[PDB]
Amino acid sequence: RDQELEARLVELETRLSFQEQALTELSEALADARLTGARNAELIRHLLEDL
Amino acid sequence: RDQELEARLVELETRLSFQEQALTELSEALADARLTGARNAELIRHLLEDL
Amino acid sequence: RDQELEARLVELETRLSFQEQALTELSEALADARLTGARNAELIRHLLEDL
Repeated sequence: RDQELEARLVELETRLSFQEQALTELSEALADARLTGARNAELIRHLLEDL
Repeated sequence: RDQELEARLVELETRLSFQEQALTELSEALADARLTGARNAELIRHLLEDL
Repeated sequence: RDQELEARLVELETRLSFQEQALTELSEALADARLTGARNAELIRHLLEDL
């Protein structure tokens, strides 16, 4: 009758699944942001020079 | 006497809670960073043009 | 014979460990990205002024 433990496992599994998905999305978005940062930095270095 | 399992559940629950909180904070900070990137890109596109 | 529960715990522990590691790496990378954003913004503010 100790199925309290299994219900909790099911809850943690579910939470963990959402976390995993969130993480993947945050990694993708950050990879893109970092590339934009890198590009911007390089554009700026140039503008600085042409002045 | 197999309460070893429940202690472990409690540990994972706790770990998961900190992860969730961390994720939320990282999402907020990234959303802000991305907007700054977007703004910067647009400012730069202009400077490039006015030169 | 209900060792099904322990195997699941072991799986969640393992998943959680990878998540934790991923999070740490994403936090580091974001901290760096944000600093680059901050720098870029300030470089740009200046260029805007010198024009």
